[PDB]
Amino acid sequence: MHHHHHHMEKKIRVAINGFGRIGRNFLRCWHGRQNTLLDVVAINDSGGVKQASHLLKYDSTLGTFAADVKIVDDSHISVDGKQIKIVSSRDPLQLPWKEMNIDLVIEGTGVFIDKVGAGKHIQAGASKVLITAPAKDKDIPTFVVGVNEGDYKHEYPIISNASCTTNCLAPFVKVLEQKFGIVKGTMTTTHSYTGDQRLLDASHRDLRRARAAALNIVPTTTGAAKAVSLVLPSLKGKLNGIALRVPTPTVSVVDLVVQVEKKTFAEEVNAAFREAANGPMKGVLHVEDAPLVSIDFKCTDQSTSIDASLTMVMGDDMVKVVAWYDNEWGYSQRVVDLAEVTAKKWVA
Amino acid sequence: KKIRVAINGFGRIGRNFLRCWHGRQNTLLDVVAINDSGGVKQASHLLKYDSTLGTFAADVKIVDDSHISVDGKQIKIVSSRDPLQLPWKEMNIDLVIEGTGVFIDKVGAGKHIQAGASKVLITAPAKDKDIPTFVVGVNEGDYKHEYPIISNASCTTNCLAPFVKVLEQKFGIVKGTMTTTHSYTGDQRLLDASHRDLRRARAAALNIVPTTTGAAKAVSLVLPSLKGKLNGIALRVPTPTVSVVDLVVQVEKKTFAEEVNAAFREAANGPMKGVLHVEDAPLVSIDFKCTDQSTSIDASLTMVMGDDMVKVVAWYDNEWGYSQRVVDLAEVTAKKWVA
Amino acid sequence: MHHHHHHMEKKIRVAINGFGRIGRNFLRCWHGRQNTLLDVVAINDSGGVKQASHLLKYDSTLGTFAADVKIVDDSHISVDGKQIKIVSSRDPLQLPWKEMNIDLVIEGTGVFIDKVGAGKHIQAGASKVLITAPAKDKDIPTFVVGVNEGDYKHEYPIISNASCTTNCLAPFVKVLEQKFGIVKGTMTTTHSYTGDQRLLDASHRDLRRARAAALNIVPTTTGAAKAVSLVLPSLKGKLNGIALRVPTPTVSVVDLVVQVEKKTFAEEVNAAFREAANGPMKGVLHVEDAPLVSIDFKCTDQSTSIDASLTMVMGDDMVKVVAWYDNEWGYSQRVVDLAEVTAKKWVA
Amino acid sequence: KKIRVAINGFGRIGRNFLRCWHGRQNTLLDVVAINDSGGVKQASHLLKYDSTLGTFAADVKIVDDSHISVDGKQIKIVSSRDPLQLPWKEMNIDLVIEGTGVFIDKVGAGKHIQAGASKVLITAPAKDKDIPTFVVGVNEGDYKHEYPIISNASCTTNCLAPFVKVLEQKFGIVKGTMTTTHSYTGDQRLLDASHRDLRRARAAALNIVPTTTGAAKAVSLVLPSLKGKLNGIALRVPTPTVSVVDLVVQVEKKTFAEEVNAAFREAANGPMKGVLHVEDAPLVSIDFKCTDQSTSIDASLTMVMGDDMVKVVAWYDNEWGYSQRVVDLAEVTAKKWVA
Ligand SMILES: NC(=O)C1=CN([C@@H]2O[C@H](COP(=O)(O)OP(=O)(O)OC[C@H]3O[C@@H](n4cnc5c(N)ncnc54)[C@H](OP(=O)(O)O)[C@@H]3O)[C@@H](O)[C@H]2O)C=CC1
Ligand SMILES: NC(=O)C1=CN([C@@H]2O[C@H](COP(=O)(O)OP(=O)(O)OC[C@H]3O[C@@H](n4cnc5c(N)ncnc54)[C@H](OP(=O)(O)O)[C@@H]3O)[C@@H](O)[C@H]2O)C=CC1
Ligand SMILES: NC(=O)C1=CN([C@@H]2O[C@H](COP(=O)(O)OP(=O)(O)OC[C@H]3O[C@@H](n4cnc5c(N)ncnc54)[C@H](OP(=O)(O)O)[C@@H]3O)[C@@H](O)[C@H]2O)C=CC1
Ligand SMILES: NC(=O)C1=CN([C@@H]2O[C@H](COP(=O)(O)OP(=O)(O)OC[C@H]3O[C@@H](n4cnc5c(N)ncnc54)[C@H](OP(=O)(O)O)[C@@H]3O)[C@@H](O)[C@H]2O)C=CC1
Repeated sequence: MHHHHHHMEKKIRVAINGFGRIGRNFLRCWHGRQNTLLDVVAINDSGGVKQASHLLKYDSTLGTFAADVKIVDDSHISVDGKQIKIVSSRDPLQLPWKEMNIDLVIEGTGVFIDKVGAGKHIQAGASKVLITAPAKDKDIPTFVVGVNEGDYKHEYPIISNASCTTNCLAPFVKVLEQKFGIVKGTMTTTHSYTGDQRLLDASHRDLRRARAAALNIVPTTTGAAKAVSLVLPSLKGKLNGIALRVPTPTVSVVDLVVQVEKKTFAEEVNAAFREAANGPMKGVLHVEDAPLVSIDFKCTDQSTSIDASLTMVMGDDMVKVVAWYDNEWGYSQRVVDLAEVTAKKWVA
Repeated sequence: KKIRVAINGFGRIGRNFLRCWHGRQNTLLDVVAINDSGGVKQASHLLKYDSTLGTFAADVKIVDDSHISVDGKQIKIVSSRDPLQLPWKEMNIDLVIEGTGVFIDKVGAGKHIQAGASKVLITAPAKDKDIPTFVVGVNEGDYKHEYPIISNASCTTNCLAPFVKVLEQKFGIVKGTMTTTHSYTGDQRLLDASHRDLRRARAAALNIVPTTTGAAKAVSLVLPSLKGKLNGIALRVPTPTVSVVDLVVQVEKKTFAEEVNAAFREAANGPMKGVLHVEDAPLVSIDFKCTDQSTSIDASLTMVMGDDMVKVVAWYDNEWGYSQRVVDLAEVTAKKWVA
Repeated sequence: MHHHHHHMEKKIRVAINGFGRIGRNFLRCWHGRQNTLLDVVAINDSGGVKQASHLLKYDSTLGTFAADVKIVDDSHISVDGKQIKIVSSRDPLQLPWKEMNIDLVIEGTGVFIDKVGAGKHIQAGASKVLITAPAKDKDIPTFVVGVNEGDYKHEYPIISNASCTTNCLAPFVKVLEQKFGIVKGTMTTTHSYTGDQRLLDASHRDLRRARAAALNIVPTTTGAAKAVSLVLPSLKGKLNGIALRVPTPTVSVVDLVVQVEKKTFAEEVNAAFREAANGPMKGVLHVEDAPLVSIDFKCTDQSTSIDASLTMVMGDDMVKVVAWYDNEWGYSQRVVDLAEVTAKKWVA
Repeated sequence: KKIRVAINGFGRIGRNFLRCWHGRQNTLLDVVAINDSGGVKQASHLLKYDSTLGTFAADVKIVDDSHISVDGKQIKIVSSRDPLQLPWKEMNIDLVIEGTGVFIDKVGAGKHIQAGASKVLITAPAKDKDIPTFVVGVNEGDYKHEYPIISNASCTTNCLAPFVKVLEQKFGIVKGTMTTTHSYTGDQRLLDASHRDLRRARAAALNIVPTTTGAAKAVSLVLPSLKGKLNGIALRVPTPTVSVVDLVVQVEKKTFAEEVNAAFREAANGPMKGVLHVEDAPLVSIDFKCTDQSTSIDASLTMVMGDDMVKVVAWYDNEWGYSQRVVDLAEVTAKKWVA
């Protein structure tokens, strides 16, 4: 009944450093949101407007972008008329983030993942950096939306959104820990290949990731099960696992085997997941009842799809859970989500 | 002294079996007949040329309308969908290798004996429970000549049972679960199409495809102390051969990875030599193609959590390694042959 | 200025026999049309409502159907509330087409492709059969939309929509013949694998199609270049070719080399194609100027996409043209189109 | 009598070259040095284990921090991105096999001679026109010891030139076009990523990928009568090795398929024995893996339209068959070695 303006949440100015699989999935995820607090104003692409526009528009995994993608001039593209600056520097110290008034950098290079490296963006003028990967520094806080994003504070200048596998695992591990308690467990992710692997046998520090990715099942170490304890500290020292990279281009599946404290059975485990999916983890955790295969989970927005018919309990307290995740697109929706959290908590 | 063998079902396992047999230094098996509905043209061609085994180095020829020859040795080719119609009495067949995936129960496999064979070796789990099952390196000393129909189990049970036997002896298994990440097989569809299993209906080279497995339960057929202790699942993936078992077990004796691996090495160097291998190099699936062992423990992947949760990862060539076990089990029947 | 009703074009009652790749692509193509003269009332699926609904909804090539797919009862599914009968007979003589008042059968089995076999549907009660494949009988008329569908007559009870490759070739061959004249030519299609090939080396009358399809380049004979003369009779005896099946699941590309009568150059050839694309072959023939790869042509509605930068002319009169086609989806749009022609010409 | 060889670039061609050389009965080549930036660990491992060639049967060992051994024969491993820094004077290197794809022009390849080598053989088309190009079976009799830098052309030109030589001799080529349906190579990306060529940027195992080829024009370097007569394109497809050339030519002499094939058989049985093969069996790409010839005409695919339009389809293992030609051309330099 009073004289007032309308509430304005402020949009933060975002730059994407590294316009790779995750950088380009992030842009399409953002562009498809009905409402956003993010204004993407800059992209660092070594190939300039030609490469940025082409690889944004045409995608072997996602299909052709329905949006109108145009080259505006020699340093701008537009997406449905919204212009975005293209910069091209390998050294973040050289990026114009002070001049462009950048609030948040999405670090999707896989290169600047510790405080010194990501901090170069802040030295260059940005206020905050969100690393799309596990941090290389123990003191960089890590967040998984659906698990611990309420512990985010505006006063963290550098943050990590963890790995795709940790974003799959941690929501349903949180449910297991809440309902049944975890003693210890192991995980194997059967994971699509990524650009870190080689197309044909070739140079790599990892002699297994050196091997032809579309021809092989390729074991590789993973920090993702240990990393769950960065977001669920009660799980410190309780989980470990491995990865098997296989000849698919996206979608992965986690197989977790945990010993729980409370004796249970498969229907009760699934009921705990369904309760979470319908409530506090809606949009992050899904329980799938149809008999599907990996490609059915392409471009799904949730972090975790429990394959309900595969849930198994052995000897009362050994619980096996199988969960699908689109390691590109679902993970990128979580990057958008965590960037939106930083916008919501931005301090005046 | 040698026994006369017919192969029924000249598919992936039937053809791997012939090439495995042909490469043996010494054998008590005389392969004399192959039932292939494509006749000499198809049998000769797919024996010689193989997308995963490569070209057979033997000279493969079409002799006449019902014989091929392999390095000069003639094999009769027959073509009947009905085993009752096969000439096994005429040809004095001792042993039928059942590689069709169809005649896997006691009535079905028994048709070969009705047609005149003496014994049938099913290259698969049997459907009914009174057909004895054997895994070479685990319980083949329990085979008896009086068994007219026997099973060599599945590829996954042949990989699992040898190293589960070691774990049970050394540490004691309380319970466990397994996943096999498994190459696609001919039961799955190339593009989405009719299948009684709606996941196996889906394009095999495009997908990770979950499917049931009987292999964790089947271990208890050859290792009775494992009754009720294991369960698991398969994930079929877009590779054409070589598979990998990931087993997680709770054990009685608290342990650590090096000690688990040491138990496997003792077995690989002794009583399971040739069946169980421990691999120390950092390899990938294709490196285990055409390996003769049933199981290759990937040593650097062994993990122990909380003292008594043991994770073991083991590779197996589900075509070639399994078919070497089929040859081995058939050789056992020859050694114990009486009548 | 007079008392009148509105014009009513009649919808023909359609049954799909063989709910395979082409049968299911046909249903989705039809369902996505803004306006149609086709009412799909029956599907013959050996697996009943469970298999028909599941494989309609979930598709490894097309992705998940956005439409609401439900099992209504033991012999009906619904798509966005529209109910469709599921029948399951291997012998078309046994299908209930008289009882269901079927106008047109889409024959997508690959089995009933000559007059006796397709004619079993007419004996069963249908009025017309459209074979989604080359006919096995020389006297069954063949049509390619964009080429000769004006020669269709209601009085043909059995018709063929030719093969996917002939639907790619014939529109742009028609342009070449019109503008430059064809002396003779050869073609190779580099073609996705199909369900006729084997997953691992296994039984087949064709010893090359016996071989593992996702591991190999697989030569196979093709009638598709000769078949162009069924729709363009001036080309009788002038074309032949081969197929190479490769490890992709859909989209194919035709490489045609023709000797022409009129001396020409690449830009002039492409200009003839662009004139056709913009005019009489709009929606059937497309000229693509971007540097794309096979998966960019997935789910494209045209029959033919000329890769303009690959057009080459050697020695004045040897013309090489490269054209992309989605052998499942584009072909199925042409099946819908040819069925719509039969509806338009239906005689009162 | 033997010449001392260094391999610069231990990639697919560098490693195929070593295995091809090692399998020769007789050789005038002594491979003494390999430049691999991953050192002995990487060079030994990727030489032993290979996703398309399979495991090397030779004993491969790490001797010390700068030597491996292959069946006991030691090879020095060096690691410099800059050829000027390589120890070729110290090691008395005669011939460098340039397998990097980088030092393919006269300045770049010349750095190995500046560093002390006498001769460089580029395993690729050269970038500038005064580097002589040779295809074994076509023009290697034109090689001269006085040429310090030579090219062995591309895999596609090695497949094309031998049978184009036969067509030109027997029928006369007026003009023609070619497409190669070619396995992916390491220049392409695994998933969509940066590339100067926006089609080679795209996921290689998911796509048919058009790309330019110099091979049809390059035939005129080794066969001057072909100047200006051919053009063509490549389609990269999701297979890891083996490729196929489809050539369509207008010829002078009217002919028919059996006569074209007969010309190829005459050449395969005579002056191109070992380089050109004519295949009569109905095979697929994997059957031509690890074949030693440069070209396998698929006889049943030869087609003649309108009397003078000839279509020929020829298979080639773009890794192994090409590397056997690299070995052959290096052996020619050894036979003609003076100083
Ligand atoms: N793919 C996945 O499934 C997931 C990946 N991640 C993580 O996301 C990050 C990126 O992975 P992904 O997108 O797959 O890899 P890509 O290789 O596709 O993307 C990496 C991008 O960074 C660019 N880049 C590299 N170095 C620099 C530099 N110095 N300056 C500017 N741009 C640079 C590359 O371009 P150029 O070619 O110009 O170097 C490329 O565009 C990694 O940390 C990865 O671990 C996280 C979750 C899931
Ligand atoms: N592939 C693997 O990894 C393993 C498979 N197995 C088991 O081995 C068996 C065969 O498997 P695989 O070789 O992969 O399958 P394939 O489909 O390759 O071989 C099956 C063979 O049986 C033939 N066949 C089918 N029905 C009949 C019949 N009525 N009379 C005669 N021949 C017939 C088929 O020929 P046609 O085309 O003429 O029907 C084909 O040659 C199955 O039981 C399978 O579970 C066991 C371990 C591993
Ligand atoms: N795929 C392609 O790219 C193109 C294919 N075509 C043509 O379309 C036709 C179908 O090809 P495609 O869809 O790929 O093959 P599919 O194998 O996917 O579909 C064949 C369908 O017919 C069913 N079927 C077979 N026999 C019978 C029968 N007696 N009664 C009822 N249903 C039956 C099969 O089901 P079941 O498993 O129950 O037998 C299956 O659903 C073929 O003629 C093909 O040449 C044309 C253009 C392009
Ligand atoms: N593969 C094929 O089918 C054929 C390829 N070729 C030609 O052969 C050459 C190599 O091709 P391929 O073997 O496929 O490619 P690879 O990428 O497999 O091998 C290239 C090798 O060169 C090394 N290398 C690159 N730069 C340097 C450098 N500055 N100093 C030292 N080593 C270096 C790479 O190691 P690092 O990772 O350390 O850079 C890698 O080992 C190219 O010219 C190609 O066109 C010819 C015929 C056929």
